[PDB]
Amino acid sequence: RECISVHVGQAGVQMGNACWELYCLEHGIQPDGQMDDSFTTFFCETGAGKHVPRAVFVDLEPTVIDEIRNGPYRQLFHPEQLITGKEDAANNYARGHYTIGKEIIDPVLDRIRKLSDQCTGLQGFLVFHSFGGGTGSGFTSLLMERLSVDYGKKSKLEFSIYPAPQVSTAVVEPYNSILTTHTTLEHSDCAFMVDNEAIYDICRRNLDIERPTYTNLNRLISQIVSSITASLRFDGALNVDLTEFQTNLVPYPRIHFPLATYAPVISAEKAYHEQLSVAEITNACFEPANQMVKCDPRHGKYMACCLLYRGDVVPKDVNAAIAAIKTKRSIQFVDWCPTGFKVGINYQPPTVVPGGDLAKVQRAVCMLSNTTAIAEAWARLDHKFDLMYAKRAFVHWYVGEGMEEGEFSEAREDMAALEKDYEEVGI
Amino acid sequence: RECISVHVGQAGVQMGNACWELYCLEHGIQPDGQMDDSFTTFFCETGAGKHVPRAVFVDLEPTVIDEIRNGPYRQLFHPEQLITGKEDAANNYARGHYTIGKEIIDPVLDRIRKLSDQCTGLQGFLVFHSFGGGTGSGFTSLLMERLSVDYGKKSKLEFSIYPAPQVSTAVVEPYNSILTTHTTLEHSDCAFMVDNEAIYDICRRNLDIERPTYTNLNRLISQIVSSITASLRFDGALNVDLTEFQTNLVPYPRIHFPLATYAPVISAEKAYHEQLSVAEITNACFEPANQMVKCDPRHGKYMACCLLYRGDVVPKDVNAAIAAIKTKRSIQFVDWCPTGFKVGINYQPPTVVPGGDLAKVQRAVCMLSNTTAIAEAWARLDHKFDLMYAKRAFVHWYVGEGMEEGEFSEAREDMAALEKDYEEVGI
Amino acid sequence: MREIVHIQAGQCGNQIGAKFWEVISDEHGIDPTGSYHGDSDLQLERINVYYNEAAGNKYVPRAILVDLEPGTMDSVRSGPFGQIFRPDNFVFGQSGAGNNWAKGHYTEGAELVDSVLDVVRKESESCDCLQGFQLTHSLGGGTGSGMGTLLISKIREEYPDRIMNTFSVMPSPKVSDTVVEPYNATLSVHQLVENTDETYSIDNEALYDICFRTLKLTTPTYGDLNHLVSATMSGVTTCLRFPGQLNADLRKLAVNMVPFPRLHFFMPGFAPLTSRGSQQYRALTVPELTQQMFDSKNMMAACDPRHGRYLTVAAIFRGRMSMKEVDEQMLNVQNKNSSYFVEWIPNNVKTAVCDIPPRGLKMSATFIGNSTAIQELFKRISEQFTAMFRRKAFLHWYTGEGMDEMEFTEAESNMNDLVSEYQQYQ
Amino acid sequence: MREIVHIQAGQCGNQIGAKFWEVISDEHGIDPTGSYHGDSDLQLERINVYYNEAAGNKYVPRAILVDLEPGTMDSVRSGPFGQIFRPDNFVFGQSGAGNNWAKGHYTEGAELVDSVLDVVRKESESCDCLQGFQLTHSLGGGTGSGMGTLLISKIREEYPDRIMNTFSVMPSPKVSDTVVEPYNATLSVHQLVENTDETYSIDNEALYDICFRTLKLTTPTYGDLNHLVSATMSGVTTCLRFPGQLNADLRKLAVNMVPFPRLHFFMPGFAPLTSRGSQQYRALTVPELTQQMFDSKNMMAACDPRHGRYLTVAAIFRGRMSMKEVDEQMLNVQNKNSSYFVEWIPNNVKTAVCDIPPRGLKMSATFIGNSTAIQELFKRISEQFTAMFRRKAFLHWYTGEGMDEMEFTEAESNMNDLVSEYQQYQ
Ligand SMILES: Nc1nc2c(ncn2[C@@H]2O[C@H](COP(=O)(O)CP(=O)(O)OP(=O)(O)O)[C@@H](O)[C@H]2O)c(=O)[nH]1
Ligand SMILES: Nc1nc2c(ncn2[C@@H]2O[C@H](COP(=O)(O)CP(=O)(O)OP(=O)(O)O)[C@@H](O)[C@H]2O)c(=O)[nH]1
Ligand SMILES: Nc1nc2c(ncn2[C@@H]2O[C@H](COP(=O)(O)OP(=O)(O)OP(=O)(O)O)[C@@H](O)[C@H]2O)c(=O)[nH]1
Ligand SMILES: Nc1nc2c(ncn2[C@@H]2O[C@H](COP(=O)(O)OP(=O)(O)OP(=O)(O)O)[C@@H](O)[C@H]2O)c(=O)[nH]1
Repeated sequence: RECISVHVGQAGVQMGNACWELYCLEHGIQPDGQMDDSFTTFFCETGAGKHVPRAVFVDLEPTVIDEIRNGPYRQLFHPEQLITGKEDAANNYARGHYTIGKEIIDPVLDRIRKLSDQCTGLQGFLVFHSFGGGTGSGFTSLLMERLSVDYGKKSKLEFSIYPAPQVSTAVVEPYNSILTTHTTLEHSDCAFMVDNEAIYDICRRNLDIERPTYTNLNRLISQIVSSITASLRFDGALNVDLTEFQTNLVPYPRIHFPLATYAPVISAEKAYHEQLSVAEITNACFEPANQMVKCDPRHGKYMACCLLYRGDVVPKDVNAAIAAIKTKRSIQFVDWCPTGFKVGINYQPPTVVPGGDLAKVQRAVCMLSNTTAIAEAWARLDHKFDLMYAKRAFVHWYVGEGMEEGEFSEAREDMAALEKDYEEVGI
Repeated sequence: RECISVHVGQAGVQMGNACWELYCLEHGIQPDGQMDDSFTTFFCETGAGKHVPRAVFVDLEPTVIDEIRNGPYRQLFHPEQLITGKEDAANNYARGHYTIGKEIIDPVLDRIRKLSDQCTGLQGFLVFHSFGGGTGSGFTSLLMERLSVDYGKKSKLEFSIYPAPQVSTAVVEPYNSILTTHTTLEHSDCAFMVDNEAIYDICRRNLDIERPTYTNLNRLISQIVSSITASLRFDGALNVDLTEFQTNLVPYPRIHFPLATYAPVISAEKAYHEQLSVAEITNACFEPANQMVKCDPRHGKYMACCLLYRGDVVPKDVNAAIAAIKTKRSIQFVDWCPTGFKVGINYQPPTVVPGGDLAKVQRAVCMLSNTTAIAEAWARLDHKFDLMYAKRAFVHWYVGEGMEEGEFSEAREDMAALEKDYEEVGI
Repeated sequence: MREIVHIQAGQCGNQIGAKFWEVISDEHGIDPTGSYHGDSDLQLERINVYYNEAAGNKYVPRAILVDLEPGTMDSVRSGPFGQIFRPDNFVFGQSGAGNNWAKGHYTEGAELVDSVLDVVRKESESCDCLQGFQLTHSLGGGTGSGMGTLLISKIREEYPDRIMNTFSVMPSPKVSDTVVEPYNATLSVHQLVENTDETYSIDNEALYDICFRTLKLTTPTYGDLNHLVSATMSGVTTCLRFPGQLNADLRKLAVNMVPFPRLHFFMPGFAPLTSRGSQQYRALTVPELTQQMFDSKNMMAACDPRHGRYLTVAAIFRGRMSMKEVDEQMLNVQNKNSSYFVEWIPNNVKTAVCDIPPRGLKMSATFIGNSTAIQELFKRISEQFTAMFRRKAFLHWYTGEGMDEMEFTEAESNMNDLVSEYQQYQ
Repeated sequence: MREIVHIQAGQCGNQIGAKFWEVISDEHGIDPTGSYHGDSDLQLERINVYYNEAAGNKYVPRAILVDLEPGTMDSVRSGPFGQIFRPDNFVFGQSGAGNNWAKGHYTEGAELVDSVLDVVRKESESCDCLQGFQLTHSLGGGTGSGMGTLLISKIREEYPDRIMNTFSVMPSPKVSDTVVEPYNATLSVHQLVENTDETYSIDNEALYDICFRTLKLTTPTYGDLNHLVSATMSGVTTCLRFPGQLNADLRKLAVNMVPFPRLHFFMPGFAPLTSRGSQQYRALTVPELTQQMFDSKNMMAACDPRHGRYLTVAAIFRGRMSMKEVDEQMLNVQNKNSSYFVEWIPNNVKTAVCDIPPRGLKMSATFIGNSTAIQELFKRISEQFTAMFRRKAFLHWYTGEGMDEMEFTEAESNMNDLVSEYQQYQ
């Protein structure tokens, strides 16, 4: 039971340093790099009294990579794993793929081989990135293609930070997202998405943080990515492996776009005043504004939902709780999968970072769900793409890298097929 | 909960410097510009241990504006807020509106926008001015028109110093008052008025000051304007907001001219000998000679009166006191609004200036009331206007600015409509 | 087990609602922080009926404070028992209404009702079996009259079968604390007459008259008046909070006091009311409490019961006492004063007693009265409404929010209707 | 690691270029001699991106000063940070051009370009991997317009793939410091429109307008104006010089702001701009900086943005700050003022922030704006060009060097072309 990870772009390593510090404090790993089976799935054993993670941080720009080299978590990670480039992607799907991508993928390809050859219980891969920029679109789409022909059968769990309807950090992100999704449609077994304004709304109304930063955004995100793999680390009464997320959530080989939401998210003072039990968190996780994406689930229908709890939670109240969710007529499930409920449990509770914004909780849940609610989101991203594509705006840079106007039409009609697939399947 | 203020003309800033020194000493604000929620509604919080008022002093003539720049309260106010012009109005409604007004309103318009955009609890606006001169007539009538089309829904509390029947500082003030009131009739939500000889009579018989100045006149006026907003600053057993003065006092959308009176007004030596309670002040505030306008309330009828107390005053005696006022047959309430009583309370008592003419009092009240008593005042101002208008006196200056004799007739017939509206509504 | 969810509206409803949680916290032995420090085990037996259990043996009230202005929550949160309430329940707006029913019902209310309906939905799902809701507001002003009357209609749409209790304080002619009071009172009663199944007519004028005659308070404040009305809200929900020889839930008293669907406006009272300087010179057995309950100068309403006839009466009791003295005293009050009681009902008194009285008193009771003398307070506000409405005075503010002039006349058609109902049965 | 080689041309380009090395020397903690005396270790982390290491812990800037006159180097060498520059890089001629584009481009330029191309070739070989070049000149005069525009074409031939940044100050109609300014401006833009991939339209008129309104400077000199434009050059190259939560290299802002190959003339700005006598009475958090950034009287160009529509905007930030307040503020400026932003792009704002702000300020940002309102400054110089060109005035000096009359018309054909491009997308 092992799994390799990879981080790409500014979005990748920024949460990678924030997630791995949460991983190390759970297993009693000090930041200096040392203190039986729970840590073997992420951390190796380097001879005697020393460990190293089973992951790599790759990014073309060297400012973030060297920050880890000069950061506090220096001795924990490997020096050679901190891979760095020499030329930036600059919001270009092509520049991080063809010109600059080719002269750096070869150190990246062979490293995953030797990193897997020493391993024996490799379940799959999970990549953290963001299609809202340049590095997370081109280079991420290239590495998954080259290992898919090599491995193929192993799973791939993508984690992208998508743009909001109206809030946006960049301006060319429709071109970056529409191009990279053309390759992601066929090789990605599953891809959990998160919106940038939605996570701000989580800490605004619930955690009452009026002025957070991206560091705080990565803490609760680290709870999500650590909770989905928490069953593999510690013992649980109903164990769920990494391949459970592939069969139980992907109804069709092209429709592989779940959602994500987490609860409870309570402040320190509110934690003592607010009760924590399975009932309120179950009603809170299905709440639409509590989701990590600005899409109305009432407009669509849930194909399937994968529940996974943590902490001391008996299997009685979790079954009685979802039985009440089945009786709620405000939501609506699709007729193609009525029994779309998958519940899991892990005895090890949610951890807490020293000085972190999240408060201690005796139990939590991480709810993943597929639906046609993002069908309008893909229609929204495609609609704004037609405005700039009609004017042929921002095209001279992509063709200035080596591409042409041909595949721009291939990405448009591919989304057109994807849009109607959500409409016809949701009947 | 915030509110922006603006001062216009010689009358405006002369009381503005006198009122804001009363505001700062209540909240422990030293004049140098520094010492949790009580001061947020007038004073901001600039970084760390520094505040600035939410107000602006605008005036065309630079003699009064630069006196604040060279005055003792220099470090308290913003240097940029002290707006100044280059050419005087000279008792001309037109000169401060069309020729000189247009080249100065544009710095004034955009300043209120950014001053409101940074704010979030903006209740409304209140302007201090005087139609008895030139600057307070034209420029004040212009700025209220330009923000009314922008905002509109927010309240507007005007504070003008009208002339007396026989005492008068100027000679052209009927033309100045009759022209600016044509614009005030449609856009002003409420306008409290004060007479210049009446306030002299307040300090003559009660405060026994035989030789006061305009500085002393602004102190007791500062108690009036500070007491109406005192409920918003400090806590009170029955809170009243700024919009209470719009709904409870304006019976019709054109009749928006209340009165104002304040009590107790006792000297230092008389304060120790004269008992202070709710009974004597309630009988004193409705006393006709104790009003701030030379208009007999016995001739008219009270449409509605808004009581608002301060200091340690229980709500029993205030209800028993007004019950005795209802039994008094010397006064006469109109049948269109019998229950025209609105009482309020604030725990924080009336303050006292060091060395000021007003003495310390444990309780006070600020009584605002509408009535048809000023119907003869508008008839008096209109009657004297007909004497000079018949001879076409002082007309060559107004038409010498750009206007004509046309709107002079529009202002006359507007008062003719306003006069009969008070007569028919008072039946 | 018949959980009741509290709800507040307006400044007064938050004040008396705050005092309601304070007085019941003392008899239950609840700390201001939230922990338990009582003595009797029965206090935890029915603590869930209003409060929610929490970790560390802490109990949090199931209250929702709603006020369009933010300053009211600052005063309640900074009170003696301000910290015990949940921080998330403090929902509120920014720009107040300023005594305008149209603002709190149409424009300023529509933006906030979406934020409170999901909160009470969360609280209603937390309890095992909800009985009903009880609300505190005031007919005067715009917040309590506008926000309260609006969500009462929405709660009826969401919970049409549950009990809908309301503690609504009405204006008075002599004590007039608002110029626009009869319009707000006339517009509010159109919703209270049809939606809610129970209503308690409280008067501010009588709350001053009651303090002079028996309490002898020289300097009464609003907090002293809140003590009288807060104790009345505790008496109505005693039998489900502590055991008793004869239980009377909120539904058990509603069926007896509401003989018709629209006739549900009660008239409250409380006893023993006695000053501290004359406590030694009075007894505390049952007959002195009975004559004090039915006395005209005991209730907190300005209605003259001698000018009419009681439809039905309910006198909830508290504390260990003898049943013969209780039952026999209620016989003579209706027999000796048969003229002041309707002959078309054989018995106008509803009896019920509890074993656990309030702290500091050994025998006490709370009065609930539906009488035909309530109409005299409704016609005078109707006369003040019709006097101001006939010239269309103080209506231009209400039409700015999009309110129609006929809706004032539709409320006027309801105003003269309810007073005529009590005249039918007189 | 993406080294940038500095290059200067003209008198103004050497002055603002000299100020550029001065202001960044303070935040990096570089002495005037060349040694390090800073405090933070991150200053040495990316010191090589503009400077070259040397013995004794000395750092020499990677600058090349080019000016046809010798007196310009004497003033720069005798400055506060004049000795830190390399003496070998001080290449220069003897006989000035005297405001003649033909001299510095054909006759006096041909003899010096061989002496500068080998120097910058040596500097390009010293770094590990160069990103691009940034140049400072002025459209007026002959040196900065002639020498700068010439080697821009040669550097494009030698480095066609690298980024070619340019900070070019243009003339203005009211402030005219040269009689032959529109001819030099018309001839210079023919090279800037085709060769370089980025361009910053700076105006001297707005640099006088910006200092009166917010700085309140009573006696502003050129050194004060250089402080504003030098700070803008530091903001664009912040994320590669110090780490940040969201990095934006010179290429990362170019791809977002240059939607078409010829549309690359930006419009710079800087904030916070506040006088010393009013620093205490102003805040420094994010919302006051946002409204000041998009203010019309904040940028150092004379263009009215209200008379047009922004193509794209980029606001690089500096210093630790919250991301919610940053992201939410950029939503309302484009939503509340959607008329002044093109509808055929969904989002016209590019965001980026750094953690290491300038010394003396805790939060700051630099504005980069491409808008259709830039054409109003291009047609007026074109009108001054066409007004003077139609009578063939002031051309006999240019034809003496062998310049053809049709090249002025070829430049005129480009002049009305670029203004028509912005008119297309308006
Ligand atoms: N017995 C008590 N009566 C009170 C108290 N406070 C106010 N009142 C009475 O209730 C009347 C109106 O109730 P409110 O004070 O709540 C006015 P409300 O908050 O609903 O509207 P706004 O304050 O304008 O937003 C008021 O005029 C008083 O007669 C109190 O603390 N105790
Ligand atoms: N903001 C600043 N602008 C300057 C400064 N010096 C000059 N200028 C402006 O730039 C205009 C032209 O730039 P230059 O002074 O460099 C003329 P140049 O040296 O390129 O040619 P020659 O001196 O004739 O060899 C000039 O007319 C000024 O308006 C300065 O120090 N700061
Ligand atoms: N929620 C969240 N989003 C982030 C975070 N860091 C980066 N992002 C997003 O990532 C997007 C761009 O991703 P990248 O491709 O990695 O950007 P980059 O690496 O700087 O690419 P270059 O500009 O070419 O250097 C931005 O638009 C951000 O919204 C983070 O910490 N939290
Ligand atoms: N009660 C009172 N009235 C004042 C005071 N100061 C000025 N006034 C009145 O204001 C009137 C004129 O107002 P303004 O328009 O401001 O006069 P101005 O600004 O000097 O106008 P110009 O003569 O054109 O400069 C005078 O007739 C005074 O009676 C004051 O301090 N107290």
